[PDB]
Amino acid sequence: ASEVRIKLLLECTECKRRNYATEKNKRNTPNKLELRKYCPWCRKHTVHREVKI
Amino acid sequence: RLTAYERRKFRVRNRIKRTGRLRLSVFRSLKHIYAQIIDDEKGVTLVSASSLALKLKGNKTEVARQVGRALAEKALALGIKQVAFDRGPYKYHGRVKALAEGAREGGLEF
Amino acid sequence: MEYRLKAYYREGEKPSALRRAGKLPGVMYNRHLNRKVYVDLVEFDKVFRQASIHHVIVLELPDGQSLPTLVRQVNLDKRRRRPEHVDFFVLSDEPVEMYVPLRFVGTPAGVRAGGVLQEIHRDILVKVSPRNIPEFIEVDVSGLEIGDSLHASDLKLPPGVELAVSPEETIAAVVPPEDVEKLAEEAAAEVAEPEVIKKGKEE
Amino acid sequence: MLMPRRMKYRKQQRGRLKGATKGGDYVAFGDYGLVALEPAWITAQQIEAARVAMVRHFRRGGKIFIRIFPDKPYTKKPLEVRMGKGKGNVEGYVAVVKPGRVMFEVAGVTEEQAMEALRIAGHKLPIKTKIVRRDAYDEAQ
Amino acid sequence: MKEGIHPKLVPARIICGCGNVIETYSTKPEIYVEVCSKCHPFYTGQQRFVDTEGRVERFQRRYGDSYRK
Amino acid sequence: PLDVALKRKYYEEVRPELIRRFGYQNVWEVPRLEKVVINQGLGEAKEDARILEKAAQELALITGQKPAVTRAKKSISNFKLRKGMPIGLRVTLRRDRMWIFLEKLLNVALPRIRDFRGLNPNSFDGRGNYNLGLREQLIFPEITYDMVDALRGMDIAVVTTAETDEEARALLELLGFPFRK
Amino acid sequence: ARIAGVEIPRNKRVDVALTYIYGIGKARAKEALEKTGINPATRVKDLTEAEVVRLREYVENTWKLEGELRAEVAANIKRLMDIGCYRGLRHRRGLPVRGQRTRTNARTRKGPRKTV
RNA sequence: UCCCCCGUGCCCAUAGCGGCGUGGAACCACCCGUUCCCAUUCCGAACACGGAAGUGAAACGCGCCAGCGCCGAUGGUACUGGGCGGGCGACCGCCUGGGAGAGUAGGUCGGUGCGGGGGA
RNA sequence: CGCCUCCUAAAAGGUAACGGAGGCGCCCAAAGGUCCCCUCAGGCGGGACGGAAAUCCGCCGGAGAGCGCAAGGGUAGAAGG
RNA sequence: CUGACUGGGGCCUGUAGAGCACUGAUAGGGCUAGGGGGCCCACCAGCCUACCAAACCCUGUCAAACUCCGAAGGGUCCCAG
Ligand SMILES: NC(=[NH2+])NCCC[C@H](N)C(=O)O
Ligand SMILES: [Mg+2]
Ligand SMILES: [Mg+2]
Ligand SMILES: [Mg+2]
Ligand SMILES: [Mg+2]
Ligand SMILES: [Mg+2]
Ligand SMILES: [Mg+2]
Ligand SMILES: [Mg+2]
Ligand SMILES: [Mg+2]
Ligand SMILES: [Mg+2]
Ligand SMILES: [Mg+2]
Ligand SMILES: [Mg+2]
Ligand SMILES: [Mg+2]
Ligand SMILES: [Mg+2]
Ligand SMILES: [Mg+2]
Ligand SMILES: [Mg+2]
Ligand SMILES: [Mg+2]
Ligand SMILES: [Mg+2]
Ligand SMILES: [Mg+2]
Ligand SMILES: [Mg+2]
Ligand SMILES: [Mg+2]
Ligand SMILES: [Mg+2]
Ligand SMILES: [Mg+2]
Ligand SMILES: [Mg+2]
Ligand SMILES: [Mg+2]
Ligand SMILES: [Mg+2]
Ligand SMILES: [Mg+2]
Ligand SMILES: [Mg+2]
Ligand SMILES: [Mg+2]
Ligand SMILES: [Mg+2]
Ligand SMILES: [Mg+2]
Ligand SMILES: [Mg+2]
Ligand SMILES: [Mg+2]
Ligand SMILES: [Mg+2]
Ligand SMILES: [Mg+2]
Ligand SMILES: [Mg+2]
Ligand SMILES: [Mg+2]
Ligand SMILES: [Mg+2]
Ligand SMILES: [Mg+2]
Ligand SMILES: [Mg+2]
Ligand SMILES: [Mg+2]
Ligand SMILES: [Mg+2]
Ligand SMILES: [Mg+2]
Ligand SMILES: [Mg+2]
Ligand SMILES: [Mg+2]
Ligand SMILES: [Mg+2]
Ligand SMILES: [Mg+2]
Ligand SMILES: [Mg+2]
Ligand SMILES: [Mg+2]
Ligand SMILES: [Mg+2]
Ligand SMILES: [Mg+2]
Ligand SMILES: [Mg+2]
Ligand SMILES: [Mg+2]
Ligand SMILES: [Mg+2]
Ligand SMILES: [Mg+2]
Ligand SMILES: [Mg+2]
Ligand SMILES: [Mg+2]
Ligand SMILES: [Mg+2]
Ligand SMILES: [Mg+2]
Ligand SMILES: [Mg+2]
Ligand SMILES: [Mg+2]
Ligand SMILES: [Mg+2]
Ligand SMILES: [Mg+2]
Ligand SMILES: [Mg+2]
Ligand SMILES: [Mg+2]
Ligand SMILES: [Mg+2]
Ligand SMILES: [Mg+2]
Ligand SMILES: [Mg+2]
Ligand SMILES: [Mg+2]
Ligand SMILES: [Mg+2]
Ligand SMILES: [Mg+2]
Ligand SMILES: [Mg+2]
Ligand SMILES: [Mg+2]
Ligand SMILES: [Mg+2]
Ligand SMILES: [Mg+2]
Ligand SMILES: [Mg+2]
Ligand SMILES: [Mg+2]
Ligand SMILES: [Zn+2]
Ligand SMILES: [Zn+2]
Repeated sequence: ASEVRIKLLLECTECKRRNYATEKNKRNTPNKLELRKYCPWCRKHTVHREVKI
Repeated sequence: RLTAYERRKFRVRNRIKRTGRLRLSVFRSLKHIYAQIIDDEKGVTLVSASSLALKLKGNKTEVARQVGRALAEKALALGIKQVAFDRGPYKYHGRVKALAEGAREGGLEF
Repeated sequence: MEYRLKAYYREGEKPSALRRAGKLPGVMYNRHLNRKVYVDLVEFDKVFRQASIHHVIVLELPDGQSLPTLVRQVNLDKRRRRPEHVDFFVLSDEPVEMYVPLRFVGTPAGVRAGGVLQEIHRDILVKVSPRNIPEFIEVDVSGLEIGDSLHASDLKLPPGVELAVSPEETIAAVVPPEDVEKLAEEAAAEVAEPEVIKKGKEE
Repeated sequence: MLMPRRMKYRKQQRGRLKGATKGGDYVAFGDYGLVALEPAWITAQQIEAARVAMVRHFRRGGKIFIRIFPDKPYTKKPLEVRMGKGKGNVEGYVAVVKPGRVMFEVAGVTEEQAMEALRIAGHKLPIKTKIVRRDAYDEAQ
Repeated sequence: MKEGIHPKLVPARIICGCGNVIETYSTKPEIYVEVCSKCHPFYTGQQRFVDTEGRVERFQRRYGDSYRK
Repeated sequence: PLDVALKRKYYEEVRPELIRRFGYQNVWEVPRLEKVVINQGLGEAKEDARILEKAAQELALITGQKPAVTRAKKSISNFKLRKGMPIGLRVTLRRDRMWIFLEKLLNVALPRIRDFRGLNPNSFDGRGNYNLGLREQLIFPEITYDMVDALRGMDIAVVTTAETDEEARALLELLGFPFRK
Repeated sequence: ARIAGVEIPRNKRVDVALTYIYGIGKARAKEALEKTGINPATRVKDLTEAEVVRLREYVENTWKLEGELRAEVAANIKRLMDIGCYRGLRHRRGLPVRGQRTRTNARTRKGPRKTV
């Protein structure tokens, strides 16, 4: 992790709870990450969006 | 020095053997298609079938399909049910795929 | 010439025992036989300096046999510079690979110019029937200078004896002599200090 | 004078001097050799001294063969320092030499010339030596 | 063959200046040229276009022989 | 397959003279054409106008075959070269298209070459394959002076089943390859 | 690249575009068009394809041109340089060959002024 | 059970490189085509399909050659567990048990399991 | 001054010195999962611009290439493309 | 009754020694690019070298951080004292 390589949270797009924490290079991947992850509250897979940490 | 044929044969067949299941190996010539089920631990063939054996007709795809059911027919009579399909150096397609679909029609579980 | 040597059989004697009885431990073999032998060290030496690995020694074995052998291997005591074991290769009627001496004929001109005949090979390894060992193989070195050379290709071989080393293998050469008038240049010779080989992100 | 053109490492550990020579124990090139009778680190300066003495006796003629190379870096701390604070500076190179080695051979010269040059060479060396003649045992090697 | 990437080859009429018609295949159904194998000097043996010369130098001068002897 | 004068000329006139000239005892021993390879070693459209598609569209007309990209295996300081950069084109002509291309090459293309002296007879692989160069692309009938902009040539490989130069020279010369000497 | 090894410009008259071929000047322009009866003033564009091949054939077969002209004229210069004659000595240095003075000028054969 | 071919394994170059010779009934290749399923950063080369005129040329298989490559004793030595001596030392010896590597003789142009096709 | 690699280290593991040598304080949205296909470096010969080295063709070439970065281990019957 | 130690048996190891197949070192010789020097040339090529010498090979060697090899021992498990 550095200034360019940030830590970030993944928020379930449906119920809105952050379920995952990961990292990206916001110069290499300047867009908000969108990732299908398992959400344990919805208890199904859902698109997760990068949300500020 | 190995070929792309030999590396392929080795690669798919190494992964099959890792699973440890009996392998439905298929050989395919310009004319015929041959299939035997092999216990790799005893290094012994269990049951065989070929277009050259049953002296099957013409269209290689339907011929391969029938050697599949034939391989199945004798297979299940020997207690064989589950197996792993060894396409070796062949892409799962046409003739080799027809033999598979026919072998499954017989009741070979794979 | 053809040399002789009393030889004796051994079984369980220790080599060190044999070597303090003045006896040289040995072995005899070919594709048919293999026997542990010894040969009285003083008698062997007097034979080996005359009959290196080129000429035949016949071993008078104590069982009444007399077998024609070439010395195939002499193990020396690296510490004391003394023979410590001999391989006797028992010949049969079939061909064999062996070393045959090179007898350098003539006086090189580059040697008359001050040079030095560097005799890289004093024998050559050559396949030949045993009924047919040449005493040597003459070599004309008279027309060599500094720095000319000969090879096994230039070896003119007698009958029934074929080269068994690559004819591209140099055998003689004539180099310049040692000369004091080079010392001052070699003494006043700055040397760049050694270089370590770069490790890591430097290479 | 003799020393590696280059090396993978600058500083070798000291090692031992036990045993007879590994190899180099037979006259392999010339007509007479100078054989080492006891172990030592032979420095480059020693080797060069022994060479120069042999060419200087030969005046002009003959060929000297040097069959030892000083590749071991020899290190020494600067004077009047304490122990510690790292390994000393490489100050020379030596050739490990063990009983049996043939350090030098000669060719192209009378027997008296080789016996004498090789004797003078021995005096320059930090050890005992013998003078050997190329033998049939040497040829059989 | 893959489709959509390859220009169709069709029967083609090449025409050179020497009235040669080539019954070949191409992407242009009818092309002209100014030369062809049926007329090129290297091909047509040695139709040495102009200078079938002899040089004619450096002895063919011969203007003349009238100097005395 | 198509009826092509060259292909027909191989079997009728070139095949039996080869058998004659060498005495083969199998029909497959006689030299055959296997492939022709074309390669514009561009190296100019690296970081310059990478729309070398102009030449891709050029070769596609010459061969009737869409060439494929060639990219650099390593970066090179002095060539302004970075690993992976596009630096040319290659197209593998076989069978009917190989014959049709060689046909126009030996008929139309080679003669249009500036001051044509004939092909370099010492350019045979050593293995019985042949390679020649070109300095232009107007050499072909399908490239008209109007539609062209810059001057690009190509490298040509004509691969043969013949094991030797001597056999391969016979095949190509019999087919109509004009050799200077 | 039609005639004759070159591609003569359109938009211009033939006689004048024929000069744009190594080996043809105004003279050989009005000695070609007259021999094959094509009006000199005719624009290269408006050339009949039969007119063209008649224009090609005459100039390509009567006069040494383009490559082959450059070929010999080098050998002419090559041979003077080799027989060791005074015209060749001026070629082997790049010096003016036709008597001109060299104290000053002679910048055409010398090129721009090499300072000192 | 005996030979030949086709599969598929085991040992892991004594199995390889090279040279030569041989095989097409069968089988296997190449082959013949690219309609069709499928395929080419281009290419029916490969992959794939439908075929059956030809050829064992390539590949494959089988023999044969020791130039290379690989394997390699016996004997002797180094070294050494344990036991003892000697030298100011650098170091050197002896007993008992173990015992290389290099090299030498020499070996090798594979051996074998299982199923399938053919041959007596 | 913490961490990684090699050696020292006495053929299990571990083992010290202000002993011999290098690295880390990152990075990758693919440089990650899986399926499918592919096989290097290098050397010889051949080919416009084109060279020691760009791209192309042939032959040889068990891994000396590659695996983001030190070093070691591992590795093409892939961990490489 | 499992212990130290000991018997037999299996597996793990990379030291001692040795080696040069790798990474490096290395003296000489052979061979043979590139250079230096000398005849000849500037007209672009040649010819000669007791000069320095890449790569290849040969003879002969070196290495804690080299290993195609490789012990004695050591470790550990089972059975037995
Ligand atoms: N048998 C033995 N374990 N010997 C080991 C070496 C013994 C003694 N140091 C010697 O050099 O002889
Ligand atoms: Mg196929
Ligand atoms: Mg004695
Ligand atoms: Mg110390
Ligand atoms: Mg000292
Ligand atoms: Mg010290
Ligand atoms: Mg210190
Ligand atoms: Mg110190
Ligand atoms: Mg010193
Ligand atoms: Mg020594
Ligand atoms: Mg002394
Ligand atoms: Mg045919
Ligand atoms: Mg050639
Ligand atoms: Mg060929
Ligand atoms: Mg054109
Ligand atoms: Mg002009
Ligand atoms: Mg088989
Ligand atoms: Mg064969
Ligand atoms: Mg045959
Ligand atoms: Mg057949
Ligand atoms: Mg037949
Ligand atoms: Mg179609
Ligand atoms: Mg259809
Ligand atoms: Mg399709
Ligand atoms: Mg096809
Ligand atoms: Mg057919
Ligand atoms: Mg064949
Ligand atoms: Mg195959
Ligand atoms: Mg072994
Ligand atoms: Mg051995
Ligand atoms: Mg032994
Ligand atoms: Mg002890
Ligand atoms: Mg001892
Ligand atoms: Mg002992
Ligand atoms: Mg013992
Ligand atoms: Mg050992
Ligand atoms: Mg051994
Ligand atoms: Mg030796
Ligand atoms: Mg045999
Ligand atoms: Mg073999
Ligand atoms: Mg073979
Ligand atoms: Mg088998
Ligand atoms: Mg088995
Ligand atoms: Mg069987
Ligand atoms: Mg620290
Ligand atoms: Mg350790
Ligand atoms: Mg440790
Ligand atoms: Mg340890
Ligand atoms: Mg230990
Ligand atoms: Mg532990
Ligand atoms: Mg400190
Ligand atoms: Mg640091
Ligand atoms: Mg991707
Ligand atoms: Mg990966
Ligand atoms: Mg390559
Ligand atoms: Mg090249
Ligand atoms: Mg090139
Ligand atoms: Mg060029
Ligand atoms: Mg690597
Ligand atoms: Mg780094
Ligand atoms: Mg008990
Ligand atoms: Mg216990
Ligand atoms: Mg216990
Ligand atoms: Mg025990
Ligand atoms: Mg070691
Ligand atoms: Mg050691
Ligand atoms: Mg080495
Ligand atoms: Mg060796
Ligand atoms: Mg050591
Ligand atoms: Mg060593
Ligand atoms: Mg170590
Ligand atoms: Mg071994
Ligand atoms: Mg053990
Ligand atoms: Mg134990
Ligand atoms: Mg213990
Ligand atoms: Mg044990
Ligand atoms: Mg007990
Ligand atoms: Zn949710
Ligand atoms: Zn024409």
